Amino acid sequence: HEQPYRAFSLGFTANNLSGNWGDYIDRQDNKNALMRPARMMFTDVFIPTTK
Amino acid sequence: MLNFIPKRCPSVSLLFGKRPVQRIEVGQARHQLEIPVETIEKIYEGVDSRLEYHNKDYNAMKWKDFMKLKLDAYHLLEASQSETAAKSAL
Amino acid sequence: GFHFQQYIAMAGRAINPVQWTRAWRRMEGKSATEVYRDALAWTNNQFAQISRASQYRAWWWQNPLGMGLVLYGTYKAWHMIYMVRKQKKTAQLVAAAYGQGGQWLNPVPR
Amino acid sequence: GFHFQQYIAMAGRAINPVQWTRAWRRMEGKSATEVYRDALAWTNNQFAQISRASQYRAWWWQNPLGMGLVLYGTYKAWHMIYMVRKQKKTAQLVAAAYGQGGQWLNPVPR
Amino acid sequence: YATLGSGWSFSKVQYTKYRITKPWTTDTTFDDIILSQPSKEDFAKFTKEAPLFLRFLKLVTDVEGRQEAFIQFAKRCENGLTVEKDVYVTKKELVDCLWKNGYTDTEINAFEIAFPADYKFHYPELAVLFDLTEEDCYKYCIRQRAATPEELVELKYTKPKNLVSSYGLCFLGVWFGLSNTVLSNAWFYSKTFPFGAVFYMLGSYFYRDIREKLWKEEKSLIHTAQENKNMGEESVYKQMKKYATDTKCLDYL
Ligand SMILES: CCCCCCCCCCCCCCCCCC(=O)OC[C@H](COP(=O)([O-])OCC(O)COP(=O)([O-])OC[C@@H](COC(=O)CCCCCCCCCCCCCCCCC)OC(=O)CCCCCCCCCCCCCCCCC)OC(=O)CCCCCCCCCCCCCCCCC
Ligand SMILES: CCCCCCCCCCCCCCCCCC(=O)OC[C@H](COP(=O)([O-])OCC(O)COP(=O)([O-])OC[C@@H](COC(=O)CCCCCCCCCCCCCCCCC)OC(=O)CCCCCCCCCCCCCCCCC)OC(=O)CCCCCCCCCCCCCCCCC
Ligand SMILES: CCCCCCCCCCCCCCCCCC(=O)OC[C@H](COP(=O)([O-])OCC(O)COP(=O)([O-])OC[C@@H](COC(=O)CCCCCCCCCCCCCCCCC)OC(=O)CCCCCCCCCCCCCCCCC)OC(=O)CCCCCCCCCCCCCCCCC
Ligand SMILES: CCCCCCCCCCCCCCCCCC(=O)OC[C@H](COP(=O)([O-])OCC(O)COP(=O)([O-])OC[C@@H](COC(=O)CCCCCCCCCCCCCCCCC)OC(=O)CCCCCCCCCCCCCCCCC)OC(=O)CCCCCCCCCCCCCCCCC
Ligand SMILES: CCCCCCCCCCCCO[C@@H]1O[C@H](CO)[C@@H](O[C@H]2O[C@H](CO)[C@@H](O)[C@H](O)[C@H]2O)[C@H](O)[C@H]1O
Repeated sequence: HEQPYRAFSLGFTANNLSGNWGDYIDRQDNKNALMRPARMMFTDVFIPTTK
Repeated sequence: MLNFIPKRCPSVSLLFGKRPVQRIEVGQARHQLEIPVETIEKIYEGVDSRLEYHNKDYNAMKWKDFMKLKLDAYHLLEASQSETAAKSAL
Repeated sequence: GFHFQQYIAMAGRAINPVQWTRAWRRMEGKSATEVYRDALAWTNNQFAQISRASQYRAWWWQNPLGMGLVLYGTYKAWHMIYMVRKQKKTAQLVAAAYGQGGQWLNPVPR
Repeated sequence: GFHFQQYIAMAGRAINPVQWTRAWRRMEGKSATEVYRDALAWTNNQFAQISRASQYRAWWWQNPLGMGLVLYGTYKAWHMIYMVRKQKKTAQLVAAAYGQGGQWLNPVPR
Repeated sequence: YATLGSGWSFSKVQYTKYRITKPWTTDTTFDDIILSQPSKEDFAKFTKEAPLFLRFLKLVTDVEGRQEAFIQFAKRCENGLTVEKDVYVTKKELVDCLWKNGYTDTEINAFEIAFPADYKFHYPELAVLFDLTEEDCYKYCIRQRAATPEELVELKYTKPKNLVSSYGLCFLGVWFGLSNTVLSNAWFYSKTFPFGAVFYMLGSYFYRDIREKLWKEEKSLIHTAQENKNMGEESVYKQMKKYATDTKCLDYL
């Protein structure tokens, strides 16, 4: 009753349960290994790196 | 029948009262019937001008008169359907 | 649906500043009720044109789904033009404030 | 241009294997000259239909640029479907063999 | 807009993949009257030949007793009558109006023998022939043309408008709408294209079955209404015919 809750998002279009973004310090990729090379395909907008 | 009386203005019903007679086709066989324009004009005394429908070309009668008309029609029809009907309307 | 080109032209005239002065002059001796009624009447005229002419006429875009496809296309255009643009801006904002994905971070552990 | 849907359907039938057996049976007692003449005649029939019917008839896609826009669209579709795909493959190949931009590197200095 | 017309025919249309084509004209353009909402100046004008109508007009005026109108109209109309092209009433419609409004069989037969079957009367002709106002005749012609709006009307050609601003706005639209990964999304390929393509294929394959299954009830209702109307009218007519001979009692008495 003193520990805090994680945000909840669920719908036919999007959710926040298929992944975990981590904490503010210890972050992690929300997408799993098989679809990380195709992250672009899971976005409405994508701004690439500068290299 | 509906309570839709055509406006007798020439922009709607061209040549309404230019002659003293009206004509209509009746039924599937389209029998001809002629009616005096005065008998017709008797309707536009009960017509109400506040109401206008169907592109503002048809007014509506007052319910009293319209239902009297419907009742006369219904009486004639049920007399036609019946066999003990009076041989005269006197 | 119909008159999309006319709608684009209306938007163009609206953004043109000279038309702002023209409208300022036209608004002399005019009421908000009159303006609202005129706009509502214009919209009703459009929808009534559709309802009447769909019974006998077919546009160049007619398809086995009818006006449903044109309406979906209008919606999708609105989406990609406005909502995805706002999403891009919000994404850059979140990435500058918290880092990418900062709005979905878990609460600080206790 | 015309009959794009029929062309898609022809491609589908061509890829269907059962049609391969059907064509194998149809090729009994047939010559390469006959096959070539039939294909050439089909293409000529398409282009002749266009030349004749453009004089009096207008398709749903008619526009102030006419069939030029449909032909440009065919070209652009071919480009994006085939050539850009080949470019993607070549890009990955070059990036695995030399690194990104490896085909534009300057010669080794002397 | 209201559905004008005196017809009980339940009519639906099927579309083709070809557009409507009209003869080339450098000054006119064909459009739908209800979608254009044209005005008298937007309508296109042309010259019509008088004599065939002026003869009948002279006859009618000599019968009615107004020759000043004929003289004025003829001096106005010489070298052809310049009038709006697609504002007219057909001979059949005019004959129906005359008959239902009580013009004699002699006059109707005169009309029939005088004018061809495909003749088209315009509002100035109607006004000068029936001693009415050209405004009212114009409105009547417009209503009768809207009753048959499948036929396109001929307007004056006008160049497009606001092309530069429209180009600017369309560039803005593409610049903001295609700078994204929407048309390459997993959502696109998994939901938008499959669902849309399946709907399109089902609609193309059952286009007519659906329409018929929907229109069955409306067709039945229209049939029922027409049958009821006919039977009631016939019954009332025959009963009034039966009772038509109840007035001679007085003149017998
Ligand atoms: C510990 C245990 C815990 C266990 C778990 C416990 C769980 C918690 C407790 C639960 C307790 C139970 C509570 C109940 C459950 C809660 C459910 C809930 O709250 O929802 C949350 C959840 C959302 O919450 P969320 O956190 O916000 O999620 C992220 C967002 O949703 C993300 O948004 P987005 O980015 O994905 O965008 C979505 C977009 C989606 O927008 C659209 O989909 C619209 C697309 C329209 C395209 C065509 C439009 C054409 C119209 C043209 C108009 C004229 C031209 C005008 C031009 C401008 C307009 C285009 O926007 C909208 O959603 C708009 C919605 C508002 C409008 C609704 C319209 C309803 C109309 C209905 C029509 C009915 C017709 C009946 C006819 C029958 C047939 C005869 O619900 C959802 O799943 C969202 C999607 C809902 C689906 C709506 C789809 C409507 C589509 C209507 C189409 C009509 C067309 C008909 C055609 C057929 C006839 C031809
Ligand atoms: C790029 C596409 C992707 C867009 C972003 C992704 C969005 C996805 C969602 C899609 C949602 C669609 C919205 C559906 C709602 C309904 C829209 C509708 O039906 O009315 C539209 C509207 C038609 O208005 P309307 O109310 O039906 O009245 C028709 C008039 O009476 C005139 O009567 P008419 O008989 O003379 O002609 C009727 C109609 C005829 O429309 C047709 O039937 C199409 C004719 C060709 C058949 C093949 C079409 C596809 C391939 C060729 C066209 C490529 C462009 C893609 C066009 C997509 C629409 C089909 O006219 C047109 O619509 C002309 C459209 C073609 C304009 C070509 C401009 C070329 C500049 C761009 C460079 C070339 C393309 C680059 C590659 C793009 C590849 C994606 O079309 C307009 O855009 C009006 C333009 C006004 C002048 C603006 C100044 C010039 C700027 C030119 C661009 C105009 C914006 C178009 C952007 C696309 C080109 C970048
Ligand atoms: C995604 C677009 C971007 C593409 C990639 C970028 C490429 C850029 C370069 C563009 C180059 C264009 C090529 C020009 C060459 C000429 C092509 C041509 O004129 O003939 C095309 C051809 C018409 O053949 P036709 O020889 O003229 O004979 C017509 C028939 O007699 C039938 O006669 P009818 O009177 O019944 O109908 C005539 C015509 C009527 O066409 C129209 O007038 C259009 C009607 C609506 C007006 C507004 C159009 C734009 C907004 C709504 C449509 C969104 C899709 C974009 C369509 C672009 C083309 C206008 O029919 C159609 O063409 C149907 C096209 C609409 C199919 C909708 C399928 C929905 C699935 C996708 C999900 C929804 C869209 C997602 C968002 C996409 C946003 C970009 O159209 C076809 O695709 C045939 C489909 C055959 C069935 C295939 C199985 C179903 C699969 C559905 C997809 C079919 C492929 C379309 C891909 C686009 C949707 C993903
Ligand atoms: C808070 C921080 C932010 C604050 C800053 C805000 C910044 C705002 C900037 C101002 C612009 C606002 C957005 C609207 C833009 C105009 C769009 C437009 O109307 O175009 C459609 C316009 C109309 O053509 P259409 O739509 O196809 O058909 C309609 C007919 O044309 C028929 O059209 P019409 O009859 O309706 O009018 C015709 C008019 C069309 O000419 C125009 O394009 C109108 C441009 C007027 C701009 C005025 C800006 C006012 C705000 C800034 C204040 C500056 C002080 C000057 C004050 C004005 C007194 C001189 O003129 C002509 O076509 C030639 C005849 C000349 C007759 C006299 C015209 C002047 C009238 C007297 C001034 C009226 C002032 C009204 C009071 C405003 C009170 C708010 O055609 C054009 O596209 C013209 C060319 C587009 C203009 C740009 C040319 C390329 C140069 C690009 C700039 C360089 C790139 C940027 C880099 C800059 C680095 C520094
Ligand atoms: C209320 C329940 C009903 C509504 C269901 C709502 C949507 C369900 C979410 C998608 C289910 C599949 O989700 C899929 O499996 C798990 C989800 O944690 C994720 O998998 C990831 O997290 C799990 C942790 O358990 C790891 O073991 C795994 O190595 C990692 O890849 C995937 O990234 C996701 O793609």
